[PDB]
Amino acid sequence: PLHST
Amino acid sequence: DCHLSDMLQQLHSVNASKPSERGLVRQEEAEDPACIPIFWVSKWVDYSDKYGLGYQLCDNSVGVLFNDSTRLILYNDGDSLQYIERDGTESYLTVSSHPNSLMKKITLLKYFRNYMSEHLLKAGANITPREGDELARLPYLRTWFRTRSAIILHLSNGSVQINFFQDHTKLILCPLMAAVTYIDEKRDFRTYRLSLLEEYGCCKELASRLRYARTMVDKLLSSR
Repeated sequence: PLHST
Repeated sequence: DCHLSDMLQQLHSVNASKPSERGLVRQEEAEDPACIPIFWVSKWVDYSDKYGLGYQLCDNSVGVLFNDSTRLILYNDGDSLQYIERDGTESYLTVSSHPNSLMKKITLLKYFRNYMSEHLLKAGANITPREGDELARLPYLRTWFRTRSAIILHLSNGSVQINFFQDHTKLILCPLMAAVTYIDEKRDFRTYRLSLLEEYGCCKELASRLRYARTMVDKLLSSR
């Protein structure tokens, strides 16, 4: 994933 | 360093006690609210293809670990900056004083802050951090890496945070308190003293995640 939720 | 070395031993001691193999597991007894973290990573954005890794700490300060190994941190007042150069030189300034050489980095940090603010959920939003010492420093991101299953974040105060991608569970390990905070899939946040988990045990979910955590701290220590 490229960023948090 | 010694923070990581301490954390590896604390983890190894828990894991060697086989805590999910107690006849009676009393996980609840290992809880200690006094140990809840002062700081954790509440949001992050990996733009390391181009700039670096930006993040928000639960106090709403934001920082960036840029591709060039420099670091910039904007305090929660939205003006105060801390800049750390490659050589370790540390400077305190304001966004509002006008440092020409840092304006591109400042606008990059403001971009991350603004992205995370518009789009991302705050991890541990429901939790009040514990009270931190009056003259203590704000931590920065020392190192990070990803595996196929988690992102691992190592803060300068010795904390290690591990976010599991698939089920949104998270650990926050502090070697100073020798404590772990577990955020489960339903966003329940619980903080345990590791030595008490040795005495009382824990569920197979937390146990399994602490074994993974030890493998991650080994990776941290191997990068040195």
